[PDB]
Amino acid sequence: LGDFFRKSKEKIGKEFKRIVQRIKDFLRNLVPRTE
Amino acid sequence: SMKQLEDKVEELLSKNYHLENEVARLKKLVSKLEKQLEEAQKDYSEIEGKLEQFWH
Amino acid sequence: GPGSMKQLEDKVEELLSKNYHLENEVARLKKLVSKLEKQLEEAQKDYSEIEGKLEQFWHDYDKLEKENKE
Repeated sequence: LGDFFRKSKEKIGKEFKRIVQRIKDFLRNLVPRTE
Repeated sequence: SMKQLEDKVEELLSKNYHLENEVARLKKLVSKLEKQLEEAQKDYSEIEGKLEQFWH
Repeated sequence: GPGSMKQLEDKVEELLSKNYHLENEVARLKKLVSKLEKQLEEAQKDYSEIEGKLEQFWHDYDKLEKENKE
């Protein structure tokens, strides 16, 4: 498939960052009064 | 000349013989590279599958 | 004479036409080989860049878990 590796590199970057950000949102929600 | 045309027949027969064997080598290399690109594809999709397996 | 010379001239023309097509096929297959080699090189280069980024994240998270264990 043409541009499979380009599309998949984009998909891998978007999905991993989505996992990192949702862990970040979850942890931030555990500490409502952090500074 | 007759000798000139006989020599070019033998010359072309020899060149075409090696060109046919070169085409055979190049098509086998293309086939080898297509399989290597197919394996690289599975390695990419394997990372996608691992990232999907986080949500469930 | 002209008869035997015609058989040779025909054979040269036939072998020349096949020679030309074979040379076009060799030049076409070499371009495709170099195209596939560059695609494989770029796919392997981007894969290692993806790999290193994921390794660095795991490494940083590993030290985080160890420091937050005690």
